[PDB]
Amino acid sequence: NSAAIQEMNREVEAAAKRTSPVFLTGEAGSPFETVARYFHKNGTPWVSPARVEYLIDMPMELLQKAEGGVLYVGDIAQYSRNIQTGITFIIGKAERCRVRVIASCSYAAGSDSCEEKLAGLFSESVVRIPPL
Amino acid sequence: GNSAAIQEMNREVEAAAKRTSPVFLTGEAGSPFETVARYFHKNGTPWVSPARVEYLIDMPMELLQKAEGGVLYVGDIAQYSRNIQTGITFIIGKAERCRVRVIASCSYAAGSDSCEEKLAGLFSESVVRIPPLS
Repeated sequence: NSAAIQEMNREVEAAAKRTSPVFLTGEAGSPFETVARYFHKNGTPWVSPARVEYLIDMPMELLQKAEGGVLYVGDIAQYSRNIQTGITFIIGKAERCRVRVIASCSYAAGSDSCEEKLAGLFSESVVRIPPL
Repeated sequence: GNSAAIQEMNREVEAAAKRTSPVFLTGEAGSPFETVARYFHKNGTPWVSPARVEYLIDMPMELLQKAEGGVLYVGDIAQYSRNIQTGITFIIGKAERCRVRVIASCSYAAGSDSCEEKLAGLFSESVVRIPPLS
């Protein structure tokens, strides 16, 4: 309903149009799962690992379970660099397996560097050239 | 050369040097985009740049072939049409398997004044920000 919710809903419409990962960001305690679910289509898989270690131990099993659906990897704010690297492996295979990868990243209220974690999962690099 | 804003810029360059995915350079009109893009060039590998912008939609495989093991520098996208931008996306999606690294720039009017819509269109994910509730 809000004006902030309006803009957000614009970001989810732009996202709806693609097959690449969606990254949800917001304050600790945000409704991450309900927004992630806006990308779920009825009668397709919605897979979320029962345990975090599954992201590195059984990435292929999760991609298979999730075929034509979504692999929701959860909130990365407290994931180790290892799991983060696991997610990158899953990201680079998901298209082929026809899985859409969704991740969240929560941060402390008061906008407290999810950005370092997200930049590592993003599939490109940005370098900003200052004025001379 | 030297300053504190550069120092950071060079942080962004080093983090980028560590990867095979695209690199996107952003900065004001008249930035040395090409000299910075060239920091990712390794000696003896191809440095390929389309002589014509339309080559990006007309002959994407030819450019990827020329650039194998090197870089395809696609140029400054600030005034590229939606079509060309979609051409770059097609090229981005094949570059890895062809062992080509894609580099793009986007320039904006001085000041620091929607490069962001072009770039986010060539970015290989989407970000949705959930505002505070309660």
